[PDB]
Amino acid sequence: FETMVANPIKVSRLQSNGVLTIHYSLANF
Amino acid sequence: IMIDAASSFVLPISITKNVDVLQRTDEILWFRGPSVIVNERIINSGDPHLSLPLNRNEKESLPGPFVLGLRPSAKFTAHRLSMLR
Amino acid sequence: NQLIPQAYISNFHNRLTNEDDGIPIFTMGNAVLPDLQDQHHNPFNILRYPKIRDTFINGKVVSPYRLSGEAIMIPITLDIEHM
Repeated sequence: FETMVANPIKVSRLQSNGVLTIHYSLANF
Repeated sequence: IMIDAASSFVLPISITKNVDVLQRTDEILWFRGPSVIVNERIINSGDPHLSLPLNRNEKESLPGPFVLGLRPSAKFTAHRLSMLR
Repeated sequence: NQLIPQAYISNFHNRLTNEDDGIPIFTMGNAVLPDLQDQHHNPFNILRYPKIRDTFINGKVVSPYRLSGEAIMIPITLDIEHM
């Protein structure tokens, strides 16, 4: 069990701040 | 002095059988240091137990930590629940 | 942004050769068009009507063509086979 290097969770600062939640603005066919 | 270290880790083995009480990601989150338990958030800033006036070896076993934490009295809470409806 | 341009679609010849629309020019809810039903101000809702994504998918872009005391009316017939 002592040979089980763990996985870092990286935050990536621009993802942490202001990410919103393109065809659904109908101007582009 | 850096800021953007990871400081949380996840082990690959899914041990999610007896773990519904811990903090899950949605696995188990494993941090790089322990937690910090804080008794009461609000300091009671007067109270000569803490203020220490300069006038006049003694011990005192106070009931709980709730003396030092600004709790409201129950008559106001009943008055406000009467004002509720 | 997010506004449709006012022109540039002239899907008329495909409805001439649709074979469902009864146009005699060529040979070779439950409504169909939302002219009585609001769509709550999303244009994307008009893509649920089956004759209207027909005019966005099969459409093209057109360029605009640019240009006596008693009338005598004469009827003119036109009958030409072509390909």
